Amino acid sequence: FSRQEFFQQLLQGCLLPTAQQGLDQIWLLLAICLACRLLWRLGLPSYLKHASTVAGGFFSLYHFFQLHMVWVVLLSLLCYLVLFLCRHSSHRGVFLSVTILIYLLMGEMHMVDTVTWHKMRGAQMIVAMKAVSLGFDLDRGEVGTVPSPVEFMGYLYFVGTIVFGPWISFHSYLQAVQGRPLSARWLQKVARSLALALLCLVLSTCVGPYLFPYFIPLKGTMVRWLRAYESAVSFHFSNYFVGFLSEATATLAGAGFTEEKDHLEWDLTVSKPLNVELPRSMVEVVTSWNLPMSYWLNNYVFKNALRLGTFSAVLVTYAASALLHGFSFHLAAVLLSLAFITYVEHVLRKRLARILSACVLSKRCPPDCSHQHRLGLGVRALNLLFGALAIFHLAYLGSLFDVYGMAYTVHKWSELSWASHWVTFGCWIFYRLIGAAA
Ligand SMILES: CCCCCCCCCCC(CCCCCCCCCC)(CO[C@@H]1O[C@H](CO)[C@@H](O[C@H]2O[C@H](CO)[C@@H](O)[C@H](O)[C@H]2O)[C@H](O)[C@H]1O)CO[C@@H]1O[C@H](CO)[C@@H](O[C@H]2O[C@H](CO)[C@@H](O)[C@H](O)[C@H]2O)[C@H](O)[C@H]1O
Ligand SMILES: Cc1cc(-c2ccc(CC(=O)Nc3ccc(-c4cccnc4)cc3)cc2)ccn1
Ligand SMILES: [Zn+2]
Repeated sequence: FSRQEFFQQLLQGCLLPTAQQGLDQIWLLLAICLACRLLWRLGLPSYLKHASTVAGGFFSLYHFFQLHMVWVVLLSLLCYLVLFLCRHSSHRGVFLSVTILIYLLMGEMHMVDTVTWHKMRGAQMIVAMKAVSLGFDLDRGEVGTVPSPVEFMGYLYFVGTIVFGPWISFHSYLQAVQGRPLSARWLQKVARSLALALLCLVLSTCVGPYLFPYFIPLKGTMVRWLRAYESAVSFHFSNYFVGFLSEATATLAGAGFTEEKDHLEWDLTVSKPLNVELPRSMVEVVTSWNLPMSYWLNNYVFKNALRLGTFSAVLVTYAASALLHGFSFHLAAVLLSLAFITYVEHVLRKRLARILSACVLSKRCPPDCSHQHRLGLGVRALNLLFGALAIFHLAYLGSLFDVYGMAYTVHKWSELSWASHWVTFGCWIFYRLIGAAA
């Protein structure tokens, strides 16, 4: 159909169906999160709160993954067994990371059904991240004592962070357990997150795939890049939907607050869509994609891998991220390319900023920075060029996620003539050249 028929049938075709579907598969999880929030304000003892969220996590996992949930349950039991066996060692994070590596690699080895494994990659990822983070926090001394079984199981089965939930620290979980007075700000945060989630879902399913044929008036290279861009933007809005839904669930369960200067702010942010859609740098894109995940990776993989060098630690962090999302060849290729893209662009922007004394770093400079040129036309032009390069990289990497192993990835990146890899290689060559010239 043409644009006229498409916009005649849009509302009853893809707005209301997608919205209804997305709402009808989250309403029970939202109800359990609200029940957990109301139950945790009753002044119950802490162990009863942990047991209640364990039961809620079991029921939510059963609701979304049927009988298959056993793999997440066995992972939680195995994680507690490993944590208890090495509870007096200073390498709890080492043992937990090794056992997570074994478990995930066993699942990737197809010992478990492909559909079953792929179904709950997210929940399993969050459980693994929580266990590894608690082990490393016990190692570094951020968590004082080894938790009791009910506290650990409640942390793993926190109903606000069980299905699509953002990784939260053990201290953040315990703060949620304490509970905060139900305020207007809290409810506004939940409502805003839910509205943004539904908007992003609608955009991902309706606007995204049909962006260029209808919405924008605008098999040559241009056509291919347009299809790549719309597949990327649709994938981005799907991620944003998951992020905002996770914010809504976590806030609605009572987590995601910051008690700063005796002033409570419900400001849990999982994804920053504006910093990806309108990107300054690819580093910013990667960070803003999933702030809890990026912080977890940087804190618990990057800092522990610094003995191998900066670049090797970046590769280890991206490989751990690839394993956490499940080994699919397109996503593994995207993350392996993202390691090179982010590292090359970061070091090139640092070198450019140092040589030109300009605010062209991968992030915004603080108000007190030594760069001579801060708001000039050349600085704005260079930042715009790097943002256009970031959009180009986003379309290239997101072309793999249209709605598939080595051949599909090679074909899709050859239809784009391997353009982003050539741009990354040229940027690295430029980096080396400018450094050599000094
Ligand atoms: C496929 C990639 C993943 C592989 C995972 C399995 C392998 C195990 C990795 C465990 C890992 C996490 C990083 C990866 C996380 C992965 C998460 C996975 C999530 C799901 C995907 C733990 O990291 C270590 O944790 C220790 C405990 O926290 C900590 O120790 C300290 O702090 C404690 C206070 O915090 C305190 O109490 C404790 O006393 C302290 O000592 C270390 O500082 C930290 O490096 C990395 O292991 C470390 O790696 C190092 C160089 O990489 C390696 O050093 C080597 O260096 C030279 C060689 O170049 C060589 O010359 C050295 O001789 C050799 O020593 C370490 O030996 C190894 O231990
Ligand atoms: C197709 C596509 C995908 C994506 C995309 C997918 C997944 C992710 C999750 C992820 O791996 N995050 C991450 C976070 C932090 C680090 C890091 C490295 C070194 C030091 N400290 C931290 C590394 C990786 C991100 C983006 C974006 C745009 N198009
Ligand atoms: Zn500056």
